[PDB]
Amino acid sequence: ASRLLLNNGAKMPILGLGTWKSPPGQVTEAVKVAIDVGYRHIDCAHVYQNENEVGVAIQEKLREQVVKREELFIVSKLWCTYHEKGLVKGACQKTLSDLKLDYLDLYLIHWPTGFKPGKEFFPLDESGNVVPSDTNILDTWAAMEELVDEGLVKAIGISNFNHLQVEMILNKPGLKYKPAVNQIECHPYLTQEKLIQYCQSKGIVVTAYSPLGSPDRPWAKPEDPSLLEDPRIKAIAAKHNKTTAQVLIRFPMQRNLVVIPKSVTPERIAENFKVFDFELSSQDMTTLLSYNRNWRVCALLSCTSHKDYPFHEEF
Ligand SMILES: NC(=O)c1ccc[n+]([C@@H]2O[C@H](COP(=O)([O-])OP(=O)(O)OC[C@H]3O[C@@H](n4cnc5c(N)ncnc54)[C@H](OP(=O)(O)O)[C@@H]3O)[C@@H](O)[C@H]2O)c1
Ligand SMILES: O=C(O)Cc1ccccc1O
Repeated sequence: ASRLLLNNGAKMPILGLGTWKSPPGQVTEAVKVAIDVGYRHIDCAHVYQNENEVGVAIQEKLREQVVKREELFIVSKLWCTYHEKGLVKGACQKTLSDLKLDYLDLYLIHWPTGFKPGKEFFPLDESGNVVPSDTNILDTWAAMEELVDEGLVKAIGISNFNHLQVEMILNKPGLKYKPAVNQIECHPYLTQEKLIQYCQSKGIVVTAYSPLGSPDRPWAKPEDPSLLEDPRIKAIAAKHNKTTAQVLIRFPMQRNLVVIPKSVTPERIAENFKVFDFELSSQDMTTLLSYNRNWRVCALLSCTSHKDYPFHEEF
């Protein structure tokens, strides 16, 4: 069941189900199976274009008395086109209506980069590059703070923020709510030891996304590395009578991180849950950390020139 304590007093399930790339015609079933198997944490976002169909699953399990609403921990994220002051509440309410809830447990700023408002998720000019908003991180944070005061979200957080951008929020004049969570990419090829040590020293919980290396990302190449097929990680799995996927989900848990693997496959959803009944040794852990290559799945390469692009700093 286990769970980590956030700085608002709530408890967050250390395992959750991810839904980026989960088709609208498969995800309702995937979330229904997850909840049956014992998942109590769903990771969502407006930009995934499937929050209505995730919502259908959640409502069905609530009607069925499988879970009560307080048992679930539902996360969504504010997309970059909604960073302006007067648009943050509207974006939150559209996500709440699609999911058919009256509050979210955790709401994140998806990326620190603000885009020009519009229907397009990545708005372009006549030259073909992304158009930025003139908004900043601190104003967007003040808008996220008033959602807490209004009762729409219980906790607020951030995603893909480097340590200097988190610093900016922690040092903000009149800061009312600290970020509860920083959701970042993390796996054996991108171990993030400095950003994790920094967040954990300030009482911010880390969530690890793309824990299996995201083999189904639409920009995948044949000569890219594959975590699931790494012989060295295959060896560690075989020693424990577990799968490679189970080892990759266990690894962040023993670093005190929340982990959110995605699957629409009922047998893999079940497999990803059976991770609470074994331990990686400190030797296994230190070996898995040594596999760091500084390789990113999610690099937001179209915004490399944005004033708030997060990945120019070391951590
Ligand atoms: N904050 C952000 O900016 C951000 C960015 C990226 C990701 N995330 C979140 O983190 C979640 C997880 O990361 P991700 O979706 O990039 O990738 P992932 O969880 O690392 O991997 C998903 C892929 O692995 C496959 N898989 C799942 N279980 C497996 C198993 N036991 N054996 C073999 N293959 C397995 C899935 O296939 P099937 O589905 O076909 O089973 C799918 O192809 C996302 O869905 C999203 O919720 C957030
Ligand atoms: O940031 C994420 O969660 C992954 C994602 C989803 C849709 C478009 C771009 C993109 O990087």
